[PDB]
Amino acid sequence: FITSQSTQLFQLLSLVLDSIGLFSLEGALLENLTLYIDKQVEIAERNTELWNLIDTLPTYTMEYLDI
Amino acid sequence: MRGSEYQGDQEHIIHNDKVRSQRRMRAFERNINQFKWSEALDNAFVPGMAKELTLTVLQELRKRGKVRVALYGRDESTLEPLLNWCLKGIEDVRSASIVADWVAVVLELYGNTLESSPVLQELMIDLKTKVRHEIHKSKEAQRIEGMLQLLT
Amino acid sequence: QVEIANILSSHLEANSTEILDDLMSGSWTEPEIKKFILTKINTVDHLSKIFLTISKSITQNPWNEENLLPLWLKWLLTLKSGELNSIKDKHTKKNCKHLKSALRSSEEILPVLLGIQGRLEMLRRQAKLRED
Amino acid sequence: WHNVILSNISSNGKLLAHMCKDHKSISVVSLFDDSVNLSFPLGSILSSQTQSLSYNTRYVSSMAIDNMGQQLAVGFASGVISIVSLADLQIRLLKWHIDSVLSLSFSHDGSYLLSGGWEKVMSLWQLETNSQQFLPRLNGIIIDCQVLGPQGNYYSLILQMTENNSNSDYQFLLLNASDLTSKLS
Amino acid sequence: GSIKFWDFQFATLNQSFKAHDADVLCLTTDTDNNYVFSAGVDRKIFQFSQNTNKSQKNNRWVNSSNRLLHGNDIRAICAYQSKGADFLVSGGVEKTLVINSLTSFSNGNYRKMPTVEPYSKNVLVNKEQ
Amino acid sequence: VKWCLIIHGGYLVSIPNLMSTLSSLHSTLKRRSDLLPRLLALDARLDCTINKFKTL
Amino acid sequence: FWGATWISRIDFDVDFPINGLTITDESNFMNHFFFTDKYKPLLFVDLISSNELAIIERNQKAFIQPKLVF
Amino acid sequence: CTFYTSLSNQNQQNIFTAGRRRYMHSWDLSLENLTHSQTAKIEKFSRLYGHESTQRSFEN
RNA sequence: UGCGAAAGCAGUUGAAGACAAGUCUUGUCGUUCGUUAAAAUGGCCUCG
Repeated sequence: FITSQSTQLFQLLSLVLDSIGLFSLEGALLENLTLYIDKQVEIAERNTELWNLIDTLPTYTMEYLDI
Repeated sequence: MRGSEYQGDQEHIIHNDKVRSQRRMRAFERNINQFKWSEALDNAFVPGMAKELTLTVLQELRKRGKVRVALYGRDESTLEPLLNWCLKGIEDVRSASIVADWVAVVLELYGNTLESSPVLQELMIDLKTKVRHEIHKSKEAQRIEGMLQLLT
Repeated sequence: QVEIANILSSHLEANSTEILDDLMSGSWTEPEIKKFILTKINTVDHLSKIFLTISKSITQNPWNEENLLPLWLKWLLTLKSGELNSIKDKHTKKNCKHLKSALRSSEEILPVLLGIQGRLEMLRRQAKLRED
Repeated sequence: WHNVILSNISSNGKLLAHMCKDHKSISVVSLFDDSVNLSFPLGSILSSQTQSLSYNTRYVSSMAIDNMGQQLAVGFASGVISIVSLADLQIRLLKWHIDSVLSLSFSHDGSYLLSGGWEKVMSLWQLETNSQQFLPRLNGIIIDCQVLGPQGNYYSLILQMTENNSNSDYQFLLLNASDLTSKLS
Repeated sequence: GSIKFWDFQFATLNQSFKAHDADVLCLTTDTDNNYVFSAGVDRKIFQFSQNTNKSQKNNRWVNSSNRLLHGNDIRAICAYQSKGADFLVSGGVEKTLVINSLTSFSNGNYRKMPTVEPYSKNVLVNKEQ
Repeated sequence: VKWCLIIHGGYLVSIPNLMSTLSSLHSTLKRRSDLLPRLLALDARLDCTINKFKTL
Repeated sequence: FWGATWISRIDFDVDFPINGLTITDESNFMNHFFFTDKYKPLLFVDLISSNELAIIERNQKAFIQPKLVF
Repeated sequence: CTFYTSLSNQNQQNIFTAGRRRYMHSWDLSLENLTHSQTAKIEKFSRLYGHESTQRSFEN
């Protein structure tokens, strides 16, 4: 469902993976989850950069005189 | 001077009001006590200066509210000693948070002078590469932290 | 590129709703975004309209995979921060608050993702060692 | 007197100095006799640069009158003290305080001026040589200063402890003039 | 940095003021000896006033005021008064004159003369070539 | 540390206690992560000013 | 016309609309319009050609008296 | 060292003592301090109010 | 300014009166009604 506030869902996902354990997880699905999160991490890093940004004489010169 | 060692053992009243002198202060402590904010910062970055003691003077000035005040009357010549230490202190965990504060202020105060100073630019370039390196370490440490939680 | 800049330039004058579609056009490149901002955004009003459009879009869906709209926002802030804060429009300040609120969440979301990402890597590496 | 803004009485209790809006004017009056009766606008006392600068420079926060009535000290929100010679309205500037000066008091002979403010430091200005002696690190900001005794044996200070915003916390400190040690707090 | 006043008949010190932070290079006084003006390396001009009648009777000077008008050392200072003039002219390493008023030194206005006034020209321009 | 966990993950699971014996490790890893929110804040301000003169 | 700190031009065919620190001068010495103060201080001013005007301008350790800043 | 009695207030009694030091001691002998008191009321004078340069010792 | 957790979520600034400056236009307030609502060169003792 996930691969198809959000961190309160993701933190719930992180709890699940710990509940599932290392044995039960399957490689083929693990690749989809690995690819999906890497997309999410890239986005979160992008938004964090945006969030901080919002928080953040010559010796000779020629000029024209105005008469 | 044959009575200099009497100590008054036979007398009715013995009055002692002498006070020992305070232990010798360093240069940076004397500057802070005398409200020399800019000079206290200079004493921080001097050759053969203990890194922990350099961190105290930077923390004292922040606590006193004197971080911009210590950085006004400065140019590229006298800014490099601070940026050199920041280049090394960003790596340390204890000084990482302090370096972020000081580096944030100097950029906000010396944006224009940086454009006209080529040396100040490369100091920031290598600073940006190192701070980027620190980000990877901290991101890495989170992953091992997630790993460690899974085991337990 | 030049035509899309001209279409975008005309629409900004015309107050067209199609400004958002122009900003998403796939012809935009990272250097070209700089050139348009530096050379064509000479009026505060044009700067306000672009920021209002981009900010509204990102606020609705900060998790869009399309990196282009964020790239516009990044360089608009980087190059025109002085003029952007100079804008006194009350709605512009309100839109800034809404945008900051959406992005502020994502920063809180990141540490959880790195923790999950670390566990999966161990799960992937452990399977590889078992295979070998 | 009408529209009194600020008022002070000499150490002897025989002279009254006050400021009114009749911008302002300072007047000094003898209380039991008619010997002293003078008045003059504050504008003459104020400096021209002070008229150019902000209102903190023109805002008097403290005032002291000598026993003889020859000298009058005016303290400003800028931290500058001005002693005025009443005979001819000649001005003399004493500038140490960085913030508002809160308390001024003359010595009985008039040769020393106690000053205090936000620094938590009591300054005795020696008026002969314009020098000054300090008593720093007091418990609070100095609200009031006095020299108490026929010979100036004691200094009675009022301290404020402005750290506590929820209340005004006054502490009364009686110091021994000889060694500046707290005789009674 | 000290200004001292000596009795001439007895050749004895009357008063001593530790006023300046560095050398006092020049002194001057008004026509009636009501004011004494000192200046020097620390870029300040100090006023010493004996204008009060009580001060004159007791023969006591008062360190009345000082002003920081110069960007560098004050090497020369002079005073002039007349029915129509009241000047305190100073200059030094800054290469420019500063003009004050003796009677109104503390409150009066002052003028900083330009460093170069080209009454006699040291440059010329040739239209041809 | 990363490789010890990956290779000996199975062994480490079957241990009566981990926090008390790996308290120094767990604490040490916490401090580095705490720098991450502020390091990004510094990086964003650096990246902004680095871009400004480099294009100028 | 030019001085140490100002430059001006006057047309002599047009009449103008009628509408402290120096000697008061009570005693005797003996016995169409352009004005700018943008250029100062001036060493010399003159024309190179009919439409070219040359303005020549002026481009030590001191005892330290600090300025308090809060 | 010396005794001192106030010329007006005969009841004011005091002893001043000094040596090759940058301070001076005063001992208030008035009332019953000389004999009956269990302790001595001693004050130290050590402040010259800007004239420390002209004064090196209180001995004389 | 209100609630709240520290994160934040909602909202707020007006009517006069007097004076100073320019020369009719602006500022200020040791003054009122209502609304939950920077900068006078000026740095901290002695007791060795």
